[PDB]
Amino acid sequence: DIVMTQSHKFMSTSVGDRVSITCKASQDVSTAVAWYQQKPGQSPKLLIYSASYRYTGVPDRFTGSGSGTDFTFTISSVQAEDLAVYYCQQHYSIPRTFGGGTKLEIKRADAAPTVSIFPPSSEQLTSGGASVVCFLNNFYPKDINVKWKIDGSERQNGVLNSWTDQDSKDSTYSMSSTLTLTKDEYERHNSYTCEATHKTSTSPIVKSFNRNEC
Amino acid sequence: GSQGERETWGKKVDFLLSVIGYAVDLGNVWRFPYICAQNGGGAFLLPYTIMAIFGGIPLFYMELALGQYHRNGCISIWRKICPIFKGIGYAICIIAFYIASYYNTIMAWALYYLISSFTDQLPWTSCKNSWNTGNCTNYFSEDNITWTLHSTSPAEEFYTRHVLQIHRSKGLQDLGGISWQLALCIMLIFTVIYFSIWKGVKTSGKVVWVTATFPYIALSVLLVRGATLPGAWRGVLFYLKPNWQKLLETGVWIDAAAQIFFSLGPGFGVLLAFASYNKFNNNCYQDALVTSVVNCMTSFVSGFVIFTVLGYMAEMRNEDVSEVAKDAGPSLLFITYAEAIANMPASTFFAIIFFLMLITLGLDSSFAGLEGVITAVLDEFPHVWAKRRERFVLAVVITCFFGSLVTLTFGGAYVVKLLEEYATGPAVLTVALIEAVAVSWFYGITQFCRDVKEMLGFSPGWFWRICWVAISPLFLLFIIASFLMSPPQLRLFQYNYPYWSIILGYAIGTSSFICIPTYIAYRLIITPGTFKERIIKSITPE
Amino acid sequence: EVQLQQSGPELVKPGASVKISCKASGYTFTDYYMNWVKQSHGKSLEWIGNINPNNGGTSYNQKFKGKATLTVDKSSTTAYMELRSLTSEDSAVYYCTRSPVRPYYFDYWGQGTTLTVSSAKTTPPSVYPLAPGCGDTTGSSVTLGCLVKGYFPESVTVTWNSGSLSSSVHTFPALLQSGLYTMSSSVTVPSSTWPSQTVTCSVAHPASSTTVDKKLEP
Ligand SMILES: CC(C)CCC[C@@H](C)[C@H]1CC[C@H]2[C@@H]3CC=C4C[C@@H](O)CC[C@]4(C)[C@H]3CC[C@]12C
Ligand SMILES: CN(C)CCC[C@@]1(c2ccc(Br)cc2)OCc2cc(C#N)ccc21
Ligand SMILES: *[C@@H]1O[C@H](CO)[C@@H](O)[C@H](O)[C@H]1NC(C)=O
Ligand SMILES: *[C@@H]1O[C@H](CO)[C@@H](O)[C@H](O)[C@H]1NC(C)=O
Ligand SMILES: CCCCCCCCCCCC
Ligand SMILES: CCCCCC
Repeated sequence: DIVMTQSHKFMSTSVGDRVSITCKASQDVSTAVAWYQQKPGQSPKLLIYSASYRYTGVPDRFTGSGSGTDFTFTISSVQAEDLAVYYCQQHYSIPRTFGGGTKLEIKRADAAPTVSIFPPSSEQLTSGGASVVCFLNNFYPKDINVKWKIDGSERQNGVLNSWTDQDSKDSTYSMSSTLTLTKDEYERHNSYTCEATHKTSTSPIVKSFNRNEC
Repeated sequence: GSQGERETWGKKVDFLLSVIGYAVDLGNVWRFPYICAQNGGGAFLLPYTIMAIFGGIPLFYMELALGQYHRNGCISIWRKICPIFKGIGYAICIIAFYIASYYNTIMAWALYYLISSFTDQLPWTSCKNSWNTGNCTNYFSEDNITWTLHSTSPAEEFYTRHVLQIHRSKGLQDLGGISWQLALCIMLIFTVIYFSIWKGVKTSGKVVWVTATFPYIALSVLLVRGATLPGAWRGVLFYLKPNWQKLLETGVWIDAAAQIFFSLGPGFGVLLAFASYNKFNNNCYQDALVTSVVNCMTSFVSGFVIFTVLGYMAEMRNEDVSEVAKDAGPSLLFITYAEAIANMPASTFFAIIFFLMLITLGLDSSFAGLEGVITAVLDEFPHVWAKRRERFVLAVVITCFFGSLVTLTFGGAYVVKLLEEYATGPAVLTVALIEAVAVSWFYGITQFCRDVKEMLGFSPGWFWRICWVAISPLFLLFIIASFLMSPPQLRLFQYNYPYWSIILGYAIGTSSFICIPTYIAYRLIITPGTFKERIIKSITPE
Repeated sequence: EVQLQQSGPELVKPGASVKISCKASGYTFTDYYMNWVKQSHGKSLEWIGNINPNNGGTSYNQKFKGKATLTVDKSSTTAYMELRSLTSEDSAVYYCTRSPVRPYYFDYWGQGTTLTVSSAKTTPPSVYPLAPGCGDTTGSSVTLGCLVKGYFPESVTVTWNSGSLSSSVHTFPALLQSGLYTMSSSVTVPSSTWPSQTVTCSVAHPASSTTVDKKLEP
């Protein structure tokens, strides 16, 4: 069989920068290679076929080149909707195989995360549980610290951090920190606080609320 | 007496090249490269020789020695060994009548291609023709083209819908009617084989000079041409790429055994007839050796001749040489290779020499194939025949022509596959098994080694004796048992054969050798006395 | 207008079998090979095999030999793939894609089929709305959201006001714990549209086929 080896599993680029992805095959492929674009949550879309040639419906900014084992997929002007996972595939020999894939992450300026804390709803209180939520929206890069405080004290238990995929519009990550607790423990405390430490500012953003009728 | 003695060879090189021209045919050019590539790659060379040295060479030399010793045809030689097996000499005859029904029509296709190659623009290049469909898509056309399930190439259209005209038949059920063009071509071929035979072994050794030597020159020209083509290393890589996991499969050894057996073609009495005319003190060993080696190496260089051009074709298309080589058969030469010729400079030249090479490849093998049967019947019915040799030769040629009319229909190719795989092959292997068993276990191997000790002056070595006693009969038995246990599923041109095809081929296969058992019953019922005395006169020579 | 419409998600116990369809339109169905590509979670694409719709001629992969079975129907122009002996590795997103004979490429893909092989009981999701407090400072924009807890397998669709309007919506990936998934969603809307109009989040669970809708009350 044929092994399509993509050495770089992740590549960083900025909007407008010239980016290129390399595809290393097993044996000599001649001109037969296909480049596919799969956006998150979508089916793969064919972009490039047979080395330099472009499929119908593909914008001019996407190019490809190389003849050999190694191939190159080139994007001149990177847009915000160009964020996706790219694959390379050999169509000559049976079976057809794919590369490991290269996830292209977009680099931009830092953004201040908007943090919003939310109290548990009464519908959840009817079922006997309560969860305090902490939302972090529109920041960059993905690396950020999240610290929880029930009352004055760091709460590391019952905290779940969920990072989303990069945004296709302004290219800003978003994450959610969830604190799940019992109703009996929720009615024994009042003001909840959640803070986030990022690289945009040294002071962690602090949000708090009171349990008694907001 | 009325007639004292028979004829002999005009020169050593004449029959030395005549047996080679017999052994060299299309299968050496195409069949061997394909089966070599798909099984083990270059590693296929190891079992191919083992089945030759052990299986093939002792049958070729054992078959070649009896002819130069007894100097009798395929029939009359059994009267002098085991008369009950005389029907073998008849079975081969019937077998020959089946083989001549197709094998000549292939050369008829190559001839219709040759006479169509005299145009400045070759017919299978362009897609504008009376026989082409809307699916026809050629090159020197718009770029970006993508192939479709229903699309066909102009060479595929030319072979399919024009010369073969196979689109006019629905299968074995309705193959009618007959195409007159290929009837004229096969008439010209039956004419060119007539004048190379009718005068006897005198012309069959002279005409062999041209028919044997030309394919090597053409293979040299096509080799230098294919080596200069870009990307030709892909077909050579796919050709020689060793796969050692294939030798573990019990099938590839059987494939090599059948391939070398049919490639050498012993047990048919042709080598018997060619050896029948020769010097008595002449050396059989060096002859059989040199001829067999020349045949095998001829196949070996034919592999390069094919796979350089198929590698260039896989370079013009995208790689995967197995994809362009998917079809195994005449379509590799008539479509793939031809379409690869139409895209090269001086395409008329390389096409003419190619099809002419094919015709010369089949013609000599046909000369000998008829020569063994004609010698067999002339020696079996002497002085009742030989009144004129041209009379009997013509009587055989015309009968072969009327027997080939079934193959000249629109669906003739299906009958070619059916007769070759399901009928002629297993019966030739069968009669060769009967001969290998009869010479070794009835006439005896010791007396055979004594006869070789008389002709050559020394007894054959233990290596050959142990091959004739054991290795060779089991070598044919393995192939026959392998075929009968699992007959292969036949497919041609996007068409699967019906389930009853094996019934038909067998029915044609069994009907060929019906003569030997009924002849054993004939001599068994004819000879008086006890059955042990009848089988004693049948075992003892006459 | 070439469209390949696959079937919906499937949850099946290990050891059972499953069949996925493909509905082709916008092109001549007999002209092209139909293919199936398995994509594991976080992994790359894997070619299963193709089929010729005219005769249904099947070409599989040595890795998938004896695993997947491809069939085709020319009457409805619909291709099928069946899987037997299902394990945890078989949980992945499967696609059916059109391809020509040469050059061989996948021009059009189906929307995908999410397969989950497990013995866990199908659990209806719990939909709890997340309403901003009455003590918060209302600025140029307010952020709402809804919460989903305790559902299996992973198939869920949370929409907002029948799709109008989400330009700000952030959706947080699901997290699996104790055999049950949990996820959440949020939206940023200006202070002029809230709480004046009707903003309602919809939570659909096609595995359990349960659609629960909740409206945000401050
Ligand atoms: C040469 C002679 C002795 C061979 C005859 C053997 C007979 C029994 C074989 C040979 C050809 C065979 C036939 C080939 C064609 C057909 C047409 C098909 O629609 C039904 C099967 C049928 C009818 C086969 C029946 C069996 C068959 C008739
Ligand atoms: C390389 N060798 C096989 C060439 C011999 C061809 C062949 C032949 C016979 C008659 C006529 Br007319 C022309 C050629 O001699 C013996 C034999 C067996 C088969 C089978 N099955 C096929 C062909 C022949
Ligand atoms: C092309 O081939 C298909 C089937 O292979 C056939 O249905 C069609 O009629 C052909 N085209 C023309 C113009 O005949
Ligand atoms: C490329 O080939 C396809 C084959 O189906 C064809 O439909 C398409 O029009 C071609 N591209 C251009 C630009 O003509
Ligand atoms: C590869 C075999 C070449 C000759 C074909 C003859 C048909 C009978 C073959 C029986 C053994 C496979
Ligand atoms: C054993 C072969 C049977 C053939 C019947 C026609």
